[PDB]
Amino acid sequence: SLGPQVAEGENVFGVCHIFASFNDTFVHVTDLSGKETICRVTGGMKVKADRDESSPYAAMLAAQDVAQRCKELGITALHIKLRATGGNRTKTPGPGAQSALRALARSGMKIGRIEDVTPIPSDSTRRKGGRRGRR
RNA sequence: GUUUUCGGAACUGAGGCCAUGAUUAAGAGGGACGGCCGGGGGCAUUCGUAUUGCGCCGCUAGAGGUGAAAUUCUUGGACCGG
Repeated sequence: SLGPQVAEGENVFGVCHIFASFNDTFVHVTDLSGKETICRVTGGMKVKADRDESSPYAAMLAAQDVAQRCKELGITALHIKLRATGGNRTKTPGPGAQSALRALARSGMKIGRIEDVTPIPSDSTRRKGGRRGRR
């Protein structure tokens, strides 16, 4: 759990793919290449009920865990790349993604880039649902 | 008997003369011609993420889904990331 860079010299970069659906939120801290992930905590693994898994409360400690999980490695600065469900389905991020990065910015994680990596299509297939829709 | 002037019909030649014979170009149409215009058509071609699937790589206990749940997938490594 040792980083070769000195702490007061600069800040080591990381990246967390904040993915929030409308039933769960994923906080996935990976490396910059994205090929060597560090840890990935969800929103339903911190609440013992399917109700509050997309809730702001289940994601405001899910950053209090994954930041603690990455303080000892030498990492203090991250990128955040928002991504909703996307595809043919909805594109607005889940409600806890607001409270997700607000939790860790107060939990002690420095902030670098903020961007959107939603899977917006050129043109998807026929979206799930009847022609009359979810009536 | 006959041919005629004589009256009719019929054919043809040289003609003469006519004020010698054709309204207009529909704020109707057709066709041309011109520069263009357009998600008109047909054939061919080229692209785009997404979805899904498969292989590898990562790290994992849940993931999906729901007003709420469960059916379902999941240490046989799903989900999530490359």
